[PDB]
Amino acid sequence: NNLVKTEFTNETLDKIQQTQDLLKKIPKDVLEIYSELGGEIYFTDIDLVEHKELQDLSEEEKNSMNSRGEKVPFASRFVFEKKRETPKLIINIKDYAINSEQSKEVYYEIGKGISLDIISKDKSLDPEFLNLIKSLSDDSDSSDLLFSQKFKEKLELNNKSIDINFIKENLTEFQHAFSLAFSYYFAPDHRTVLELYAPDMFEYMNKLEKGGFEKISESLKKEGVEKDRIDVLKGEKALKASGLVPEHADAFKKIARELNTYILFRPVNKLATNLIKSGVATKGLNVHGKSSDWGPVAGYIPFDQDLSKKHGQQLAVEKGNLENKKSITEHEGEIGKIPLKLDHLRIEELKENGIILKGKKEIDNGKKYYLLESNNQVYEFRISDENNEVQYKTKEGKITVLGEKFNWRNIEVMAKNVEGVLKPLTADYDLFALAPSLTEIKKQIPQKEWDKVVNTPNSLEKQKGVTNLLIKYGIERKPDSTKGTLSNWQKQMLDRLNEAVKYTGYTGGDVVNHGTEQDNEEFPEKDNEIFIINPEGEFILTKNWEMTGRFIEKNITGKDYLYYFNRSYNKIAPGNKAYIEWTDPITKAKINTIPTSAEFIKNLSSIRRSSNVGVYKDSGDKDEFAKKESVKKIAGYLSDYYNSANHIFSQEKKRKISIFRGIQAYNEIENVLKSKQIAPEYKNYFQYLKERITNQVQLLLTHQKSNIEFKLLYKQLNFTENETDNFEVFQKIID
Amino acid sequence: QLTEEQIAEFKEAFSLFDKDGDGTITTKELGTVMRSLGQNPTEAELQDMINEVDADGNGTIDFPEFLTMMARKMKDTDSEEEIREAFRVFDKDGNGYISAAELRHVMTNLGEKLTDEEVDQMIREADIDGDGQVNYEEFVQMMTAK
Ligand SMILES: [Ca+2]
Ligand SMILES: [Ca+2]
Ligand SMILES: [Ca+2]
Ligand SMILES: [Mg+2]
Repeated sequence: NNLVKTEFTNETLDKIQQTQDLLKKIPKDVLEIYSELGGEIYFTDIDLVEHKELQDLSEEEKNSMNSRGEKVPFASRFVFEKKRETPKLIINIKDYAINSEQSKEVYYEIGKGISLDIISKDKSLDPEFLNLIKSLSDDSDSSDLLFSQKFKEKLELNNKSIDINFIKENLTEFQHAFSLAFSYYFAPDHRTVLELYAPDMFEYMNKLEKGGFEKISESLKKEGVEKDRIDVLKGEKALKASGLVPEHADAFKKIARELNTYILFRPVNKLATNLIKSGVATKGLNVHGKSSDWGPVAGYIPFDQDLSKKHGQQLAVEKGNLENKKSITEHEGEIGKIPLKLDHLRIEELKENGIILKGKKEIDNGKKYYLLESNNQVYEFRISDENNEVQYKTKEGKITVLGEKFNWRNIEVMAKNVEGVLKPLTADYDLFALAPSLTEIKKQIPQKEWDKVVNTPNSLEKQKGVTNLLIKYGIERKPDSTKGTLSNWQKQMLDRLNEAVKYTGYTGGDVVNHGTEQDNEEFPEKDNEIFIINPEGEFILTKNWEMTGRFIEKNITGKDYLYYFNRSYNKIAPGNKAYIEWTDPITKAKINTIPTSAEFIKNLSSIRRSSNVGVYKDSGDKDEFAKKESVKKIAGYLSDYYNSANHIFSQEKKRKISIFRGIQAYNEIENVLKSKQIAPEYKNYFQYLKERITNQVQLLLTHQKSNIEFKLLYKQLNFTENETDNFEVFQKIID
Repeated sequence: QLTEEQIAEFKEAFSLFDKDGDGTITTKELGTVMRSLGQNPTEAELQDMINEVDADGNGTIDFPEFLTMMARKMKDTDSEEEIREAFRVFDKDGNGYISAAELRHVMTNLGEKLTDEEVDQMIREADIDGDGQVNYEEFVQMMTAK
C-alpha cells in the first residue's frame, strides 16, 4: 500500500518540496505503523474546509480534546485525523510557511500522533508496564515533576499515585500527552524541550525511535497475515476432526519435514480411529464393501451388508454383499471373513458414543453372554464371555429386507491377510493429495540425465528437455498391481508413511494402501474438510471445498510445490457421473484465446454427436459445400495463427501479423454465420468463437497501441475480393 | 481402441479435407487432416503409414484405412495430459500464462541457473502471437512439436 497521497501537483516543487521535507522529518517507521494500521496520508492542494473527498461526515467532532489545547475551530484547520477503523491523515499546504514558527507544523505532528496514541504502546499492546511505569513518572520516580507541557487540566492531580488504579478513566487524555512527547521529539524546532522538561518521555520517545516504532510496526505486520487469513483450525483442534490416530499423525509429522512435502488426507471415520491404534487392519482396493456406523460391528466391514450403513437399501446391500463375496472369490487367501471380537476398550468406547448399551446377562448352552444392546429394530446382539465374540439374529418378530430370518449367528467382518493371519478391516488413510517440494522432485531425477539435458545448445530445446524431465520424474502417474494409480515418488512416499506408523507400534500392516484421490478419475468424491500436514509439521484442516482450493492455491500452488488436480475435475466423472469443480488457470484464460485448428474441429465433432446434425451435410446442395469449404477456411486461419515460424519475426510484428490472422478467421465465421441454414446449436458456438477472437485480438491491440477498438478496426476492412492491400491497410490502421 | 468420441473427431476432420467428397484422402490431404488435429508427421514419415496399405490408386486411404492407422502413433500415447500439468506448474500465479519471471523461477528450483537474458529468450521463441507470454496453446506447441 502506498501511504502518501499528493492530490493536486499545483504549486511548483514548493508544495511538493514541502510535503517532502514534512514527511522526511517523520520517522520511516512511524509511517510503517501508520501504513500497517491501514492508514493513508492526504497531502491535497488547497482543500481547507469540509471539502476533501474524505472530509465529509464519517466519525468527526463528537467530543472536544482537539489540538495541543482543546480549541475545536474547524474552518481554521489545515490538518486532520479521520480517527476510527483505518486512520486517515489529511494535510494541505498553501504557500511557504511551516519553518519560522513551526509551532504550526507541531500540529501535523500531534495531529499525526493522535494516530499512534490509542493504538501504539499506550494501548495497542496494552499499556504494558513499559508505558504504565513510564506514566508513574508523574511525580514519584524522577526529581522532575515538570509535566505541565503535557498535563494540566487532567493531571494537576499530582495528589494521586497514578497506576492501574486510575489511568484508564482518561485514555483520551494520556494520549494528548503522547501526542506532544511526539510532536516535540520530532518537531523541526523544539526537540530538547522534551529532553529537558521531562527526562522520561524523551528517553521513551527516543528508545521508540531507537526501535520501539519498528516494534509495533512488526507486531502489526506479522499479525498482518495471521489476522486476515484462511480460517482453518490448526493443531489438535483439527487432529480431532481429522480422524487419523494422533500417534500416526505425529509420525507423519516427521516425513512431511524430512521429505518436505504437504500431506492431505480425506476424512478418516471417527468410528475407526481407535480400531486402528488398536491394531485392526485397513481396507485396500481389494474390498469395496461398505463400513457401518451403528451397533457392535460399527467401524468394521460386516460380511453381512444389512449390518452396514446401507441398512435397508434392498439393492445397496443386495449388490452390496455381492461385493464382499467377489472380494473373497477373486482375492482368496488374502481377503476373507472372520468372527467379530469387540475387545475391552472398544466396548467402553462404543459406550458414550451411544452405539451400543451393555446390559443384562444371559445363559445359553452353558456359556455366559452379557447382552449387547442397540436400538436397531431388526437385529439383536450379544457378546461372548469366554471369547468376547459378537452374535446376532433376526428378531423372533421380524425379517431381513432381503427376506432372511436367522437365529443367533456370529458376526463376521472382512479381513485381509497380514503376516499370514486374517485381521478384521476398518477405514484406511485415504490421501487426498501429496504436495512435494519442487526441489525434492529435483533430487528424484538421476544426476546424469538432467545433466545430459541442460548441456543442450538450443535454448528452447533445453526448456522442453527439462519440462519433460519434470513430467517424467514428477508429474507422470502409471497404474499399478495394488497401490492403485500413483507416481513413483508417490509410492516411495507411501512406504515412508507406513513404515513410519510401523515404528510407532501399529501391527496390522499399512495404513495408506493406494494412491492419491487426485487420481480417482473414476469415482471422485468431494470431501469438505481435508486434513493437511505441511512441511513444517503443523496439522491443519479446511472446512470448504473452496477453502481447500483456496488453501492449496496460496500455499501449495503459488509456492514452489508440485501439485496436480484430479483429471476429472470440471468434467463429468464417468463412474459416479459426478461434476466436481476446481479452479483451472488454463480455462480462465480461455475467454480470450483464439481456438486452435484442432480445438475447433473437436467442438464441431462434439455438436455433431449431440444434435446428430453436422455443420454441413453430405448432400448435393451447393450451399452446403460452401459451408464445408468455409469451415475448412477457418480451420486454416486458426491453424495459421499458431505458427511456429512466428519467431523469425519481432514481438511488434508477431502481434500485428496475428491480429490479422485472427481477424481473417473472425471474418469467415461472420461469413458462415450469415450463410444458409446452419443449426442454431452451431449458430451459438460460432457466436462463442467470435467473442474469443474479438477478446484475443483486443488483447494483442491493447498490448501495443491503445485507442483502436476491435469493432471499429474491423469496419475499416475490405474483405470483398482483394486481401492484399487490406493488410497494408491494417498496418496503417495501427499508427 | 480409440473412444467413439475419439472416433467422431477423426472423421469430423478426415472428411473436412476430403475435397472430392468420397471417402478416401490423398497423401497431401492426409498430412493436412492430421496437422489440423495437431500433429505433423515428417514429409517422409507421412508415407510409411499411407504406404502400408496399397489397395487404392496406390495413393489414398479410406475412412477406416485412416481410422485404423491411428494407433501406430496413438494407441500408446497419453501425454497431452501430463504436458498440461507441466504447464499448470510453471504458471505459478494462476493467470493462465507463463511469464519469463516464473519460467526462470521454476527453472531454478529444478536446479538450473538461467541467465535473466536466456529466459526472456526462451519466452520469446515460445511466444507465437507476440504478447510476451506463453499460454497453454503455445506451450503445447513448444513441448510436443519436435
Ligand atoms: Ca477423396
Ligand atoms: Ca503466470
Ligand atoms: Ca502469448
Ligand atoms: Mg481407501
